[PDB]
Amino acid sequence: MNAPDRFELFLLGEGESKLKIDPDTKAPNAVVITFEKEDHTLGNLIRAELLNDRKVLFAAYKVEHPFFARFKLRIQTTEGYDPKDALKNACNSIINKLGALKTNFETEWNLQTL
Amino acid sequence: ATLKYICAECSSKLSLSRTDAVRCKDCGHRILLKARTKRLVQFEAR
Amino acid sequence: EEGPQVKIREASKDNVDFILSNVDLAMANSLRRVMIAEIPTLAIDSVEVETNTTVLADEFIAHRLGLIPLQSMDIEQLEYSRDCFCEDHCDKCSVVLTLQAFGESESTTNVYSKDLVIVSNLMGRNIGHPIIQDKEGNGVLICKLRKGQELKLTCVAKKGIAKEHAKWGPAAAIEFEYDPWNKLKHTDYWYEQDSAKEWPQSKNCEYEDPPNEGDPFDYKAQADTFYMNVESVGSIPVDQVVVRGIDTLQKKVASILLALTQMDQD
Amino acid sequence: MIVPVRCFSCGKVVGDKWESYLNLLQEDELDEGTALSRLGLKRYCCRRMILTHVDLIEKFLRYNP
Amino acid sequence: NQEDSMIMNQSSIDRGLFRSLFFRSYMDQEKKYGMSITETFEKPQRTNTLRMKHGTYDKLDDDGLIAPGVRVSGEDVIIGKTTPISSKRDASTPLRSTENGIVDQVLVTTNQDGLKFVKVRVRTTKIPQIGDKF
Ligand SMILES: [Zn+2]
Ligand SMILES: [Zn+2]
Ligand SMILES: [Zn+2]
Repeated sequence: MNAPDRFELFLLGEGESKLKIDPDTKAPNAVVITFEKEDHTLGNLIRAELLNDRKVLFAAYKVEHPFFARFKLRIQTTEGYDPKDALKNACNSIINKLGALKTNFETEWNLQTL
Repeated sequence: ATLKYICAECSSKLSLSRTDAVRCKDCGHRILLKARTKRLVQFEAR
Repeated sequence: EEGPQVKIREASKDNVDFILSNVDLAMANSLRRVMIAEIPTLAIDSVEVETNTTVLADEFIAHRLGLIPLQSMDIEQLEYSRDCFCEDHCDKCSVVLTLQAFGESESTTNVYSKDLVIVSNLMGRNIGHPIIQDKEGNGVLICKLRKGQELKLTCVAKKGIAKEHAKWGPAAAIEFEYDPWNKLKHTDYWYEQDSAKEWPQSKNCEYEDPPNEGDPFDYKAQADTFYMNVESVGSIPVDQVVVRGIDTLQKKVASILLALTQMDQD
Repeated sequence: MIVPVRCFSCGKVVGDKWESYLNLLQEDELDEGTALSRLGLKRYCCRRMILTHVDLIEKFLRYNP
Repeated sequence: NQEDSMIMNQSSIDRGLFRSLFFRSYMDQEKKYGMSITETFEKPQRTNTLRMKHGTYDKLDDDGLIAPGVRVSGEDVIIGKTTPISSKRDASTPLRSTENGIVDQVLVTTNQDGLKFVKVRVRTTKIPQIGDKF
């Protein structure tokens, strides 16, 4: 009755952009990206790959309140490196890793006979 | 065929007017139930 | 071959048992999550009831109709109603099904998922067919009728995901385990006498070398090699739950880049 | 009321498996444990779904209308 | 789940976990004030000075009752009745303001006296929500 629409969980609202990038005032060369209509499905995964980047000095994410599907991702990188680029690269790295996992599953499934 | 009321026991479609005896045709039973709209009701499969 | 390798153990029309090696835990889990929650299926979403003489409430039956598995193999050919251009629904965005049953027998008359009949045009795609898995080939038992007990209704099946209602759950329980010998010290096993004796051994203990007392703690050790087991409800074949699982998770990470690029237009 | 379509916990379809569960117990004379197992109800979440279900529908059908 | 509260699996709730039905029966009678002066179950309208309710009378049929299929809400008039004064004054039954549902069963019988008696049952499916008790 006071319950939200189930679809709001993934469907962007009026003027809701998937990303909102804000600079972290508190630290040098640091950013805070608000991912709207998302969860740990994507957040934990992006943070993990961001952590693989040598040039990434800081990477964390939080789901401030469970009522709303959104997360803030904080990225601090070495000087002369846009955190946007660290995330840009960390994303490709996930897709490429997954593209390999698809093909190598399809290979192993075609090999099966049952 | 016209549908207004149904019997509870014998369950014979009755269809009677305002002040036309609350009893049922066949069995002398005073227990009656209403039709159900021809206004097709919709639900969410959730 | 390239990067994260998959090693299938057992395979069936219902279960896929495999070993996911050379991956990051977060990835194996995020796939796990996607597999359940975000793969699109087709299930009934609108039930318009014409006539009901059942001992069962209109909405009760309505609920059950959603829960019934329906074919989703070629779900990509069907549009999500929301994005379709029609007033409510059409053949491009929906599958219409009709259920009509009556107690013609003196005995109890049963209503099953086989009793549904597609009234919309399928445009050739394998979609909207109620999934039947049982020996007798009746499918899910919706309800039971008497004599004058009649049931007539219309169903509008739509594209959707578990984040909306678990009725669009292409997957049942997904099994997930790693480091059966707790070498990573990820768990501190509760005990009364012996830690190892009290806690049962896993099947996956065969597929990993035990540590041998004399060896010191590997702190450099990181979590890779995840023993997983997917279970299809039937909507989409088991393999495609793992494949579409990968594809959906990709589409997502990609959509971030797509939107990151649109931000660099202003 | 009537055999639920799918186990609450994991979503495994237990709705079809009812009539066969009754036959395995009556006709085949199997025990409730082996019956559920033969039907392929592996984890206990689904086992409870069928094993602990009460099919009241049969009692409601008994009333005349 | 802190301090005697709990977390519930929504994917389970969806599948129909802890889901319940709910019914409420509303009742009315055509009272006889003296002799031949009787109340009448009908769908009333703006005729002289009747103090009619602020709900939807449109859901009532000519008999002054809802058909047992319709979805009723707020203060929607579920029993239309009128008492005369010496034209007509309203004696209708709205739904409980704090409630909503679908008309489940309307029962039209006679009271021992020989006057019109009616009972209206309304159905609602209640789903385990965030502040619900267990
Ligand atoms: Zn009768
Ligand atoms: Zn359409
Ligand atoms: Zn289960």
